[PDB]
Amino acid sequence: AELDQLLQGHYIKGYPKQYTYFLEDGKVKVSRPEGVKIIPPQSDRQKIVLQAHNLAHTGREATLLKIANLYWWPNMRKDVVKQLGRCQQCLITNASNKASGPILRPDRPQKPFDKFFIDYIGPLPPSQGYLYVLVVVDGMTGFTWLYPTKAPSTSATVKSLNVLTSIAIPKVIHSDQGAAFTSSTFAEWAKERGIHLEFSTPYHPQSSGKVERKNSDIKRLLTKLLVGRPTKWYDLLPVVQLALNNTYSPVLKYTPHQLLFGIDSNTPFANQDTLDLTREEELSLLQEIRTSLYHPSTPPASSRSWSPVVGQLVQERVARPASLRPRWHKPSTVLKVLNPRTVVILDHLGNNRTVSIDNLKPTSH
Amino acid sequence: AELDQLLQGHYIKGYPKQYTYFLEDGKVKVSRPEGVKIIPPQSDRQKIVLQAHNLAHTGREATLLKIANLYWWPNMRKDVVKQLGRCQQCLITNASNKASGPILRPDRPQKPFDKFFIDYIGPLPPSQGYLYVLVVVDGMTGFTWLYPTKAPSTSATVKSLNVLTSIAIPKVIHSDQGAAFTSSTFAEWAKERGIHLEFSTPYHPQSSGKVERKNSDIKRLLTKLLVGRPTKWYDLLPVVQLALNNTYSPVLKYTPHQLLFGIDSNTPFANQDTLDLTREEELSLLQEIRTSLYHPSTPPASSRSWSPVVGQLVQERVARPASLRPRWHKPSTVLKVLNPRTVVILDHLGNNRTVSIDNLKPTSH
Amino acid sequence: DRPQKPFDKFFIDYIGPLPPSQGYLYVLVVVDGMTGFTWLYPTKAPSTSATVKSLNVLTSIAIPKVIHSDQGAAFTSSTFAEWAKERGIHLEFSTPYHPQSSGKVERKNSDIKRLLTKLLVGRPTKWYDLLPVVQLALNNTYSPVLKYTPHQLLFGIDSNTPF
Amino acid sequence: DRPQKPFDKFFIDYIGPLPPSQGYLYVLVVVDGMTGFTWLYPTKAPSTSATVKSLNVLTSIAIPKVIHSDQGAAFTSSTFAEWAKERGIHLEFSTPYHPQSSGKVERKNSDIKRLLTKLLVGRPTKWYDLLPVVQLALNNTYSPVLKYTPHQLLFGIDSNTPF
DNA sequence: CACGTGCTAGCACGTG
DNA sequence: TGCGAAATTCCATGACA
DNA sequence: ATTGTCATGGAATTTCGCA
DNA sequence: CACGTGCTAGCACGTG
DNA sequence: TGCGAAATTCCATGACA
DNA sequence: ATTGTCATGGAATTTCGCA
Ligand SMILES: [Mg+2]
Ligand SMILES: [Mg+2]
Ligand SMILES: [Mg+2]
Ligand SMILES: [Mg+2]
Ligand SMILES: [Zn+2]
Ligand SMILES: [Zn+2]
Repeated sequence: AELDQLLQGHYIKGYPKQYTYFLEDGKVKVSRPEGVKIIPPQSDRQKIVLQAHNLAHTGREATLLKIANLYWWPNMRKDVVKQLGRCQQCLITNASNKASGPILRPDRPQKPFDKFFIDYIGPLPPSQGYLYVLVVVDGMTGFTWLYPTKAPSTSATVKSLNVLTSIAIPKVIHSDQGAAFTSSTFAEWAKERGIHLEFSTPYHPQSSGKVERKNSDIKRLLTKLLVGRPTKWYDLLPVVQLALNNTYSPVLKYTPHQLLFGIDSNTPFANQDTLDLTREEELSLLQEIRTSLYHPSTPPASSRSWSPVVGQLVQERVARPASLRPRWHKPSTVLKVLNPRTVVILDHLGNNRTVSIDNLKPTSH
Repeated sequence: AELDQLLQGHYIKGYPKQYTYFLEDGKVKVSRPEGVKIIPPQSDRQKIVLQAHNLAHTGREATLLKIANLYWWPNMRKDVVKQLGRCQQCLITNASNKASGPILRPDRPQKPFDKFFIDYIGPLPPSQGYLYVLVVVDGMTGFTWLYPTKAPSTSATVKSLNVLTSIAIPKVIHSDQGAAFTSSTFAEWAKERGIHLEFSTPYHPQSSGKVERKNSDIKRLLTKLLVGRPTKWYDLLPVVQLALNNTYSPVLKYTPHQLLFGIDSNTPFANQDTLDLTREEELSLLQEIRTSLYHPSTPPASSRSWSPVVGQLVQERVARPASLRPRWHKPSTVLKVLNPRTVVILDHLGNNRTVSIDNLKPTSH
Repeated sequence: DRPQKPFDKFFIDYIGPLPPSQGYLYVLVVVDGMTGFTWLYPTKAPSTSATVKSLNVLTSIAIPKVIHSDQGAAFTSSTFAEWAKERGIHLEFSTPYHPQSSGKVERKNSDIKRLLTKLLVGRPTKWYDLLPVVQLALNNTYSPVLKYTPHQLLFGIDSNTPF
Repeated sequence: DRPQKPFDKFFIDYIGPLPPSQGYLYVLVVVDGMTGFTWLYPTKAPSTSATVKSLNVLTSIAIPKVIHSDQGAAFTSSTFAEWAKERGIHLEFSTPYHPQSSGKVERKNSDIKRLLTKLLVGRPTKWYDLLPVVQLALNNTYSPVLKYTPHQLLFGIDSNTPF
């Protein structure tokens, strides 16, 4: 009873005066629309709000309502949110109700061999002793090379890519942080040929979207071609590769082969418009196609999204949570905002993690 | 060369006259904006469209474009879609681009014990030798009973529910087609007490939404309470049950306990508004609450959804497809339309399946 | 003062020993003072130990303000006193030898005793399994004084198994 | 008639035997007639058998209209005739003993032969591993007659490894 | 050898 | 031109994960 | 230190054949 | 014992 | 009434699965 | 023969204390 001046008819900021505050049982009470409620001294409030919340680690409203049953004081929700921001278990176990910011649509690599995207499809049902496919997709064209491997290992990746680079050498190769790609042996191999390695953020396959999306197309065709037949895919990759490389993208009106070369080879339903032009007049037209390719814009932001700001408190989706374990790490801080969707955080362990915002939620309160 | 009258300047319906149709190589050709194209006799067309499509089992446009390179004829896409509707592999492997119709929001069970929803949470990390939780949620109130079991078996379900029915007996018990629930032994048990068994459609946990959603709430609290402690959940179910049953639903402004009884028991932050009323005046107010509970309406349909119509061709999502195997069954027919979201189909094996439309796609063409 | 309500007082006592029904010798009678609602828990002894096992289940559903009982061992122990206080349940005791409740509870406790004894000699040493029915029966019985059933009074709605 | 283009004609021949480079005795030279672009496949024999292994890889990338070759065993066999026809590749043969190509191909086939022989005695019995470089080198070489590189002509863009 | 990162398996129940 | 049919383009949905 | 994608097929819409 | 239905595990790589 | 602050309600997002 | 759900916390909005 520190602010008890109310009992003697004094005014205290925040406390409505049209109500009457009396004393019974040894408690300061209030006559209210809801009923008669109890007003605890400021000191006892933190404790009460805690007790109520801890009953079921309830969010804002559910916590307030519990307290409403016995008590009233000014701005209870302000005292309530204070606690919710302080409950370690709620902060690290609750879901977020804020969507990621709208997706970036990176510029299509300018020329063939500006960027490779690589990934492994597998494991698959054994064929000729093989279990995986290394899928190399060129970013500009979409052209795709498929290599069967017995394992998703640096060993095999190097083995495959040496064959591929006989043709040409890429500026950049993008990949997910799959062991075989984040090896030192591979960084070596890349360095020796002067290729920059660029890696997707972890647990975020959208980044390698190009390959992943090409994977679908590879699986879809494989499947169709293996209907009602044992799944022996090895002998088919060669066919799927040629097929898919020579298949028109409706929005672009072009085939990866075309975008790579400007003319069809001796594949069936071969195009032959540029048949009367010289190779020189043909190769120029290509440059013109490659520049005026359709490109999507970023879709409109969700009504209830968020974008990361430096110094913001932000938590990382736990990689692979055990059963009955919390799905979010202890709160961290935004250091760099590499773009509206990528972030460098102070990792909980505690390093610099470059993470996608998809694996982030803004910390509440 | 059946419709070759064009070569002699005759008109044939569908063939533009402003163009000139000549003969070279032994083929009927046409001078076109695109270039010079070849017009095959009607008989050769089915074959060509097939050959092109089969290259990569391409959809409409991608197939057309391939053919465009060499040929032109009237309404090629009409001949193209004809084939796509006839390619078994494409029909059963391709994804759909049509969303389900908007969800139904079933009426909340009128009274307590009109409906039970049941499900098993688990397996969990062993506690006192227990591995599963049987979760019984009453549809009207949300009141929930939790039973620890060593297995998700009829045996254990019966064992648990006998204890539960000591209190009261439900009209209906809803569940998923989990073995323990679709047993004969359980149908027996249910029959003996005059409870109707109602089952969710297969591979569709939304149907048991009430339980499933309560599961989340159960796991979330369990987790919070087990932070930084070994996962021994057994001794906690009792606490989680009381906690959760006594926790306000913000939209309803009521706790499952309240909705069940009308007054709080001796739990902390006990409500006491209806303290001055008689039990009779208290129990009437309850009836009034139970009728005027907030209820959501069905959300607006997606721009590109569909609703099932009797006699429609429709395919069922393959339960658990092996790797590189098609994700859809051979096309079937709608028999009954139980509601805008539930369907009885002629099962591919071939029975009457009551399936959710979520596990259905409308057959293309 | 303020009208009788559910969970205001739970009346408990033990009944037994009985014929060893699948290993269970006793029964813990719990009766809500105002609805007359009855819970029946078969136990192996009139011990604090098993009074707790059973009343844990019950208090995981709803929790009385007060427990009223006789001065039987199981009820006057420390453990049970400590168990009651952990949950803020006040313990009230009838003076020894002169037992007391309200009108309603006394009658219900009679019914249970007889309804138990009848479906004990008619259906002999197999009473365990039948307890759930006795319970439904009891709770679906019509109250002479009040125009309603214990089920009706507690849940506020017609039972789906009337008796 | 209609201007020379890529994939219009692929010129093939074998080169060997050479020192056993990690088990590989021969090399299949494939050269695009118009870009001069060159593919190099190490083989263990100038057999139809391995001409197929290698040209399968290549024809999984792009497919020539015509293959031009000498009347070597590997090229005049049935199997190879049947392999060519399966894919609609026309086989064209130089008259025996009097070899022929175009100007461009003849020169490129010379370069390969010498560029191969030099980085054969300078870097001795370990040529296998170096084939990928020879290939890049060859394809990044400047054409005297045409103002462009084989890479440039084929892909239509500056190579990221100029030579 | 546990750890981080990429992937797809697997086991339990009741029933024929 | 203007009108009806045909062609072409729009696009949200889903699967890679 | 990095970032989603594109085949697909009904529906919307623009182009075309012919006056 | 394979099958349908409900659930969550698991193994492979390179690196410390 | 009218205005500023406080309270209460709106709701889309995600997790059960 | 059956059918999604609701806790959640910033943002939108309605109610309240006081003139
Ligand atoms: Mg992948
Ligand atoms: Mg479940
Ligand atoms: Mg006694
Ligand atoms: Mg030779
Ligand atoms: Zn909390
Ligand atoms: Zn097809």
